[PDB]
Amino acid sequence: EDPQLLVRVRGGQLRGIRLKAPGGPVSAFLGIPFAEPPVGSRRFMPPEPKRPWSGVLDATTFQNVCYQYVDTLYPGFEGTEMWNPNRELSEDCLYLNVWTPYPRPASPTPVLIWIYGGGFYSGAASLDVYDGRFLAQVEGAVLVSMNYRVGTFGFLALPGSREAPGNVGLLDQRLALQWVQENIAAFGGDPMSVTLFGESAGAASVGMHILSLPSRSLFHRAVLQSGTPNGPWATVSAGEARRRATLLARLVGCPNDTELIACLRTRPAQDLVDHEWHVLPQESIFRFSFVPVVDGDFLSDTPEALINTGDFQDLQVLVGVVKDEGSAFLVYGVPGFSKDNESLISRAQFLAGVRIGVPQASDLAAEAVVLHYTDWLHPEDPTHLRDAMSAVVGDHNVVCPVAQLAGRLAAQGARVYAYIFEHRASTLTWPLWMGVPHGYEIEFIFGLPLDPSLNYTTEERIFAQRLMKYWTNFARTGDPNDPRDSKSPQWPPYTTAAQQYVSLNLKPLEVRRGLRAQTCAFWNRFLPKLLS
Amino acid sequence: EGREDPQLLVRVRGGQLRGIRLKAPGGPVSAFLGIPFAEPPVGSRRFMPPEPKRPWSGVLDATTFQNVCYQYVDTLYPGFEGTEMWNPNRELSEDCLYLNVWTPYPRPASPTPVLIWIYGGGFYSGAASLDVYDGRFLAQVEGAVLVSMNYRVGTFGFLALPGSREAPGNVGLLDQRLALQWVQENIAAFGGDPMSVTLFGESAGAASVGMHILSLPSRSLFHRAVLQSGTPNGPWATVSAGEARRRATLLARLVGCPPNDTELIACLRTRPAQDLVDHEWHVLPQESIFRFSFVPVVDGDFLSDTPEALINTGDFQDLQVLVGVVKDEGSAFLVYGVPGFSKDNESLISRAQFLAGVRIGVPQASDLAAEAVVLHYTDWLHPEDPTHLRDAMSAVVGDHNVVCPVAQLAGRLAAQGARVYAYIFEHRASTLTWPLWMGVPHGYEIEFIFGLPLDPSLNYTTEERIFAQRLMKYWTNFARTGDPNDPRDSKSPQWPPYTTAAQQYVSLNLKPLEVRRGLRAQTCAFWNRFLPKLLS
Ligand SMILES: Nc1ccc2c(c1)c(-c1ccccc1)[n+](CCCCCCc1cn(CCNc3c4c(nc5ccccc35)CCCC4)nn1)c1cc(N)ccc21
Ligand SMILES: Nc1ccc2c(c1)c(-c1ccccc1)[n+](CCCCCCc1cn(CCNc3c4c(nc5ccccc35)CCCC4)nn1)c1cc(N)ccc21
Repeated sequence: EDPQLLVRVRGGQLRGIRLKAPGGPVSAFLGIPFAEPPVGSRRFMPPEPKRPWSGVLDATTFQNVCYQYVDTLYPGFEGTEMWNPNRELSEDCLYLNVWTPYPRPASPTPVLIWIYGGGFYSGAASLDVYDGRFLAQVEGAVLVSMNYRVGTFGFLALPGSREAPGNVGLLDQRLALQWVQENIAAFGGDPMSVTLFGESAGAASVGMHILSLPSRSLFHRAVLQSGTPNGPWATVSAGEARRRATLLARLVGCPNDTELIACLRTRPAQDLVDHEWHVLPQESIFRFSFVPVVDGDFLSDTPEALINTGDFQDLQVLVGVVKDEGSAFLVYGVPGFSKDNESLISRAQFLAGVRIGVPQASDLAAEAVVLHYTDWLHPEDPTHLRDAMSAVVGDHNVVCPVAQLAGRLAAQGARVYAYIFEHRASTLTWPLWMGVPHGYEIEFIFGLPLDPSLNYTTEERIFAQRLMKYWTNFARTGDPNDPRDSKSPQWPPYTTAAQQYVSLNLKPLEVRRGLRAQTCAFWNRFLPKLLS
Repeated sequence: EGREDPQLLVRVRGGQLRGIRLKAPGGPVSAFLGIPFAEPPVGSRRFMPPEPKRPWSGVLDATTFQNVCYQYVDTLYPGFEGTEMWNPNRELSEDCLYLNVWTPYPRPASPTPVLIWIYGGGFYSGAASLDVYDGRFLAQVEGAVLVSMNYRVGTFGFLALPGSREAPGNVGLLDQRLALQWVQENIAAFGGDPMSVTLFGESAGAASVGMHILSLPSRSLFHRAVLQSGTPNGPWATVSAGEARRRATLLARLVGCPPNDTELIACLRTRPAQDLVDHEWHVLPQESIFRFSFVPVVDGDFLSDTPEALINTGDFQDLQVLVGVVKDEGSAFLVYGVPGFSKDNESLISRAQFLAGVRIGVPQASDLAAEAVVLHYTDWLHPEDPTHLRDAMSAVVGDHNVVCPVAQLAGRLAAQGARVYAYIFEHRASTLTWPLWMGVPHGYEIEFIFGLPLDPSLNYTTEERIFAQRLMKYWTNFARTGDPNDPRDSKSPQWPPYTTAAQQYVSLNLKPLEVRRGLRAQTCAFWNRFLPKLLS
């Protein structure tokens, strides 16, 4: 019974487990409950704080994964399976994990809180790519990660009702945040230095905590990797949320809000998941059935509106994208694309993929996208049209929303650092043409190349150390730059004037200017006026 | 006769002519200047199609340039060489339908290819007697026979009340066609080969050449064509029948000829020439640049349909065309009514002035389309750089009016059977008096193609002299063979045809030919495939 593995938190006593990291032991406290299981009548409701417990709670394993759709596009394939649930599925899933140095840090350490992505319909804090181990052991960080409800469970909303007000998955997150504020001190963590970081839907989540006043006193810094609270996919309106909730209710046999939610609550979880794909208004990619809703409660107005008008002066933010944001979404319903062939495409296939990539586009709007993305020297080259189809999806959903977010925060007094991640993992099982797809920087930031038995190159081990240093340096100080190192070159702040960002690849830092500036101007400034 | 130089006495279908022996740097040339090719289009003939010149008696004197067709004399910058070199250099008169011929001295023993020049000036100005259109250098150095004609401009050439018999429109083009007929019948008397005639022209001259290509009765009058910085398609070279009727009618009112066509045209015919010129600007529907009041009309006769339609559905197999542009097509146009611009300062403008310019530069464009133009042309790293905005304003005008129509033209012609050669001219004359910011402006290749640098007394650099020799060879090789390349020469880089596949075109500057690919491809896709659909 190792005294280092015994913590007293507000709700009782905990037993963690000593884990092996390449360079030494870490303490891990996995599966800590932070909310009353949101089950039975509590489905679709705000989470409630976990009641105190007797004795000593076993916090040595990851707990169940929140109920969610399981991907079967390529059964057995590592490139998809690595994102699938690695624990039993259950509605009883509100548990968080904490990693700390062993021994318990002596003095107050910066806390990193991870919020996973998965399009608000999937994900878990227990996947191997979110292993806190290395950041704990190498960088001396306390690193926290929580589960939050996804799909219908987290985000089904009949806006303005009592029983399903929406945004509960975000509320789950906020509860984990309050838990950290209330308990982390006991692990050696520093509640006055909390850095949120997350990817894709996790980044939009972070974005939303930035944009929601009650969340603001629970953290000090934010990192948005490949996702934003603004943009076409991260939110729906109250009208549109009601529509889908109402259509789902119908689809599962449920005939007045109270009546509807009651009948929805009687339904086995898998019934809800069986019918969640079917509520989307159009054939599309990079659109998800149940996402945060603009309720006037959690989100007091649209993110677009909120980012345009907020005051961001005492706020530091790190944002960025991967080289090929859209490639991986193409194999999920764009005719012509597959991981098993080189996916070279006709022009007609391109116009079609654009209607699906930009579901809200009119004929003229779609024709503009097409005309903008065509290479007029090689206007019918199958390689370009493929790379362009990808680019359309990446730019429209991630890169240009990121550019806009970074723009507004800088303008309004936030301190912003931007990046583009351009290294393709050697261990990667997706085809070359996909490049560096959505999600594949995470293993590097988390430092998985430090585990020698994962067969990463020596170059990649070093790169991972550099990235761990940027993220944790940023957590300590709000500046990713190493405060005791020279030469560098330095990573400069993103500003609206200079628009400086850096590339994270195997080479040392290179400073560039303008994040797809011409193209984003099309997406952020033109198209809105067009489809109007 | 008796004591005259026997090389200068030539008979044509209308009678005897006496020419003049002129000194070119390298030797003498023969010139027959001011040959009448039409009945003077005065009095009751104003606005009417031209009638063939009636035979004269005796030996007509053809030693000097004749009158320049009635036109607006530029007064933007009085005394400034930059504008005055384009201004008329003979008396203004409605009696102006004359042409000029330069041939080697002595006239060549065997039939020589003929080059026919058609001046520009926005269809409202110009004269074949300007110093930069001097055929003596091409005549002496390349052994060419060169012809240039006056044709009516402004109201006199292009005022139309479409459907009427008294003012049918396009009569300026018909002047040009009549001179082409003249060349067919008469050019052999000078040693020219009527079976080998190449039209060339710049700006409106180019657009006119294009219209001869698209107008069937003109097709049997020439074999090859060169379009410099202008096209029949595009926003300025033609007007609908409706628009030309509105413009003729409005002008009539302005000069006190109120609204039946016959009565109106009759009253217009009583007006003094200068009152028509004093009022021709006032009929433009918007504040604008690169728009001219009386231009070719789409009449269902000379033009059987819009040039856009005719180039889309034309068969151009048996046709060779050389086409091209200068580096800075739009720059010179900015000083003619874009607030913020001038030749006497660096013309550094603001973002406000740019948006205002775009409205003027693209006058037919809705708010949404103007926004589109501005968004496309903004440099988003420096959306407020004065220098960049100035150069973008220039490019907006350049691309919309010349570069993208040329591209469009080269594209459609090549896809439909034409051998098309394409260029971009990048040399700024060392002698230019327009400010450096204007780059190589609209019109400033002409003096090189005509070989003015060979005149030692014109203060051109030695490099420029060589450059002009080169260009003269390209143009005449093209007249001679339909290929600008020299047969005997050997890389010495080749000029490849422009195709839809490769989109090849050469740079013309002091360095040897460099092949480039894509005549401003992305941006022109904007003007040619996007903007149309936004103004639907
Ligand atoms: N027959 C069905 C029934 C239900 C659903 C269906 C299909 C599909 C679907 C599968 C294949 C082709 C078309 C459609 N889908 C899939 C549509 C969702 C497509 C997004 C997949 C994706 C792709 N990426 C980028 C690549 N890397 C990742 C992943 C995955 N997750 C993550 C999470 C975080 C970061 C990265 C990452 C998951 C899958 C693959 C790659 N993220 N997410 C479902 C979705 C629902 N919301 C509801 C029900 C179902
Ligand atoms: N206050 C008045 C009264 C009447 C007219 C007015 C203004 C103008 C005008 C002058 C200054 C600023 C704005 C408007 N204008 C001028 C309108 C602008 C059109 C001329 C500008 C221009 C500019 N370029 C390019 C530069 N190189 C050339 C030129 C010119 N000619 C040629 C001919 C062929 C090739 C090149 C070339 C003539 C002028 C300067 C440069 N070509 N043409 C008139 C025109 C009419 N048809 C009738 C009346 C008047």
